[PDB]
Amino acid sequence: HWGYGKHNGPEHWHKDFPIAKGERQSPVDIDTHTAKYDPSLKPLSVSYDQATSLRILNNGHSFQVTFDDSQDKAVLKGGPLDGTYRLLQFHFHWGSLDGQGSEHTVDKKKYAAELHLVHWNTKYGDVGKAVQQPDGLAVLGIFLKVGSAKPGLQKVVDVLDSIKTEGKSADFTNFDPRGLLPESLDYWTYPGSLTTPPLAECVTWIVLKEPISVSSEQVLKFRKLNFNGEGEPEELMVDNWRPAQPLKNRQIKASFK
Ligand SMILES: NS(=O)(=O)c1ccc(NC(=O)NCCCCO)cc1
Ligand SMILES: NS(=O)(=O)c1ccc(NC(=O)NCCCCO)cc1
Ligand SMILES: [Zn+2]
Repeated sequence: HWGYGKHNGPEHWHKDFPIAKGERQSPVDIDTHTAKYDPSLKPLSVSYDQATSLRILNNGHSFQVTFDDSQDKAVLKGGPLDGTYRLLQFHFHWGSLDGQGSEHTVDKKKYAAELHLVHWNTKYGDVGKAVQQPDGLAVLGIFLKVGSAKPGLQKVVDVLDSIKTEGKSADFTNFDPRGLLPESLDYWTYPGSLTTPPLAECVTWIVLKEPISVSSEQVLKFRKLNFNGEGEPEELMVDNWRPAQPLKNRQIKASFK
């Protein structure tokens, strides 16, 4: 199966997922001088006060925190979006070194990691239907740079020892994802895709301008996870990011000047 190694990495994915070479693939480089300020873009509405986290899971390609998405408990609205999008999960992509790890880039700059808060459009009823629609998902992407610690990330970091290998999960209730946001909600937006197979072209991307800072100790804990399952040769879960894809016939819009 697909992964991030020499023999199963992003350059191989098209053989099983031919949309990898499609017209609206993600991630992309955000060229800040070519993005256009759109004054019609509304501020994002992030409503996470009632979020109910459930589990944290090592899925063999990242780790993810899952939420109860059976009601409008944690929703994203506004911005470029029509309608209400429910938070299903968040996960990260990160590097083996601090100068790489993000999926999106900004003027070709790579960040140490990137957080994806994944939401689905409630008009489609469930996430499986939503992935089949051009406006089915909204992913809020947040860059991580290495510097001061992020207090709201620490509860995640401290449980990673319990989900070291693929398939492991743990209870992860009462986690507040608002602790992962930066101060500003200024964003870029463009139509794109999932950045892992099946690479479905169903995502409105909303990428925040302001990165969050995490400490070296926090990102080191990401890098101690394993791609492999327990009892298999150990391969550290690092560099689980897809590189920037061709922008093709798309314009990136900015909510700010
Ligand atoms: N989805 S993908 O990136 O196009 C892909 C799928 C299967 C493979 N298969 C593979 O490498 N098989 C050899 C390993 C089997 C022994 O455990 C590689 C890449
Ligand atoms: N890295 S990313 O672009 O934020 C991303 C987000 C969701 C997913 N997949 C997802 O939500 N799947 C829901 C199950 C699909 C049902 O067939 C894959 C990649
Ligand atoms: Zn992702």
